[PDB]
Amino acid sequence: LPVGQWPVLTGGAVSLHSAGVTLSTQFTDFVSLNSLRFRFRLAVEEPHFKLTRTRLDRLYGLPAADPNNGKEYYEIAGRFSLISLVPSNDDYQTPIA
Amino acid sequence: WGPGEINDSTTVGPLLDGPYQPTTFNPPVDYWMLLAPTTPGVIVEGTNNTDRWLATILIEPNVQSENRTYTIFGIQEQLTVSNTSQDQWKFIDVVKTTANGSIGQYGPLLSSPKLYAVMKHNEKLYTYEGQTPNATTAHYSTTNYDSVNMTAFCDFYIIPRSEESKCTEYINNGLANEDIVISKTSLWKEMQYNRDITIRFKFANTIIKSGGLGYKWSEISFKPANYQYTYTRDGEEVTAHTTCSVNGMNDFSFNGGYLPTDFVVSKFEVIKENSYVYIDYWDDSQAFRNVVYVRSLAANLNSVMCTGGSYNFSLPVGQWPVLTGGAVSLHSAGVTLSTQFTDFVSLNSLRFRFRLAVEEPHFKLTRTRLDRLYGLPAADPNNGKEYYEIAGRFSLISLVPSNDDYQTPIANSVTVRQDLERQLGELREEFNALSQEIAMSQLIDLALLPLDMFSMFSGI
Amino acid sequence: ANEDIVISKTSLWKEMQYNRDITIRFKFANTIIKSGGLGYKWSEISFKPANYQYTYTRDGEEVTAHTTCSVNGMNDFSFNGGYLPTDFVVSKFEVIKENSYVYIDYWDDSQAFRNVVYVRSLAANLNSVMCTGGSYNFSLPVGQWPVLTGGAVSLHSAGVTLSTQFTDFVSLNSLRFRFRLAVEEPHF
Amino acid sequence: WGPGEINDSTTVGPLLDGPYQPTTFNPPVDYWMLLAPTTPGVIVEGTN
Repeated sequence: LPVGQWPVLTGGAVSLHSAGVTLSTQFTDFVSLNSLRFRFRLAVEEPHFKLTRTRLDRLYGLPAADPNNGKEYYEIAGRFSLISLVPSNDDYQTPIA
Repeated sequence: WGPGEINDSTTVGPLLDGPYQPTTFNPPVDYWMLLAPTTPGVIVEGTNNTDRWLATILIEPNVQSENRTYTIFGIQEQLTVSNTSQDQWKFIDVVKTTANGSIGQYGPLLSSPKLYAVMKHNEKLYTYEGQTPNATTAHYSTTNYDSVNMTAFCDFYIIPRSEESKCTEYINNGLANEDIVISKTSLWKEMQYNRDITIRFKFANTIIKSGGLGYKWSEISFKPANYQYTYTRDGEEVTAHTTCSVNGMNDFSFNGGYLPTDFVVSKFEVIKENSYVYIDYWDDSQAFRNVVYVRSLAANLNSVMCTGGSYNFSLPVGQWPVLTGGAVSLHSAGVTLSTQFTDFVSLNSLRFRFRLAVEEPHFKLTRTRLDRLYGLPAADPNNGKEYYEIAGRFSLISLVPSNDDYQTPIANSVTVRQDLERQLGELREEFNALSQEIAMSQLIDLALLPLDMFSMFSGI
Repeated sequence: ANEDIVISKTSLWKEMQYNRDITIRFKFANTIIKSGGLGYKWSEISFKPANYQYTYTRDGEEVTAHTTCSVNGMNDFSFNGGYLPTDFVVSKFEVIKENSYVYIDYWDDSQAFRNVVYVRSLAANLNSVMCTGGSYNFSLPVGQWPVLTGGAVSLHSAGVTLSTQFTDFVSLNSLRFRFRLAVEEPHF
Repeated sequence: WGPGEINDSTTVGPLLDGPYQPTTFNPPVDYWMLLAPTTPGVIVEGTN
């Protein structure tokens, strides 16, 4: 703040969980992409948000303060299963794209 | 927030000296001795006693050729009396090597304000010669140059060599009814806090000397002293920018004489119960930050014996006196929170009052005429020692603004989890069990009836 | 030590502005403390906290402010035609200068001045009115007295201070109206 | 309301007013002249 003590927007905790998937179409700086769309639901997590020197405590969710939290990224390690069709005039000569 | 306003005057006349009652002196190093000529005649007799027997003699204008009796060194001698003007006074400089040596007349010296300076630099005596405003410092140079003792008959001023320019000037010319809701209401609540505060305070002074020979001292005064210290508040060192002063002190005056060889203390400080020590911390701590709109405060502290030491004084002639004995004591007293307003904001000033009670011994000053002196000195309140330390508790009862639990989503809560649906197996067993009480006739009747989607679920 | 205790439960407050204009006026008074001499040797010349009680129609509302004025912050001077009891000796004379600070204390039973406990904000629109030096004539054991002439001063906002003295459960209520005083010609 | 306890100093003036250098000064009426001599010889001459 231009004067006085600065507030702290501290905390922030959530969890992302899997609830299905479909297909979508992202965009590249130059091209289109056959992109996959993973849709996720949320869950609150114990460590509260606190709004210091100010009138709110006992909040849960994700604030927009620093969602990167210095964490250069977040990761989800899992498996994905695709049953795809491919056009062949016979039982061989299978394409690759 | 931050140290508030403690109004203070300025040191008055730190380098200014004035008339000196006639006493035997010499031009002090880098200090012109201005004169106050009173009557026509020998004004100043500055003798080297070896080769310089100067006798500067005042001469009235309109007289340019006479033979007059001049009292030089106590002897009446017939001297040629003249002027180089009909409006200015001539100062014929009579130089001799004895009490009646060769009367050497020097000049001319025409000064309308009749002011001149005497000094001696680089083993050479500076004597003004010529007519004002162009009195050039001619040089008298004889063995033992800087040994001119001037026996005085007029009043003498001391002016530094650097202020010689001013000397030249003195040589040249002389000296409605509305109220409307702003914000909707808000809930507040009252809470008291407890803080075992430590107090480590070394109080600083502004010892400053006025003119003379270091013997004159303008303002030997304390000041708002700032430090920063670390106090294990709750076992937790909170840092405090510390500011200190005292107000209400008894302002006295010391006077040993009017010459440049006896004390002239412009304003000395003596303490009684007319004063309070005013003190403040500048920490940044939640319970502190709640100082806003306090209900009350209790500075429950232990009394402290505060004693001071002495100052050592710059005396180019002989040593300087010293203080002996004396004490005062401090007691935590009524807290005073002042709220300064800058156009949208309030500067904090938590002026803390400590009452002072003087106590034995007496503050005895060697080589003095005044008896029964009290009060800690501005000379050396710390004796070179360290800050006074006090461990005492403090109560902080205040009306905090704090929304306890409300004004929040009534669904906002850490979500308890689901209930795990009853497993297949016991489900199988229990449905197999229910087969017992089945009637037949009713079963066939029901089985003839056709149900439907709506008639599937609208019975549970 | 390390303990925190709540005293009272829920309670209500609301924010209120007041934009109300009130005239002010001033005279003063000087403590002429002589020394042990004839009178020419002036020990000290200070100000006596000037206390009156004035009463003013505030939009058809006559309210009496008990007024106490004081001055803190100043540059001091001294003058000495000598240090003997017949030529004039001023060991100290305060000369009003730009660094001069003034405290004004209003005492009002008025609901407004009643209302003022926990100030959220407080400002005062205070113009610079032309006040020059007086014409005081001195009192001496022999002969005549000097005379004062000239020296003007204008008024400037130096802030406002609310102050609470918690000696005990008794709450001494002082409000200090701070004033800077810039200097303008004529010369004094 | 009424107590304003800010007087940043207390003012005291002398009455004995310290020593003097020798000058032809008489005791004013109700102003004693105390003679502190530091040299032998004549101290006071009442001249009329």
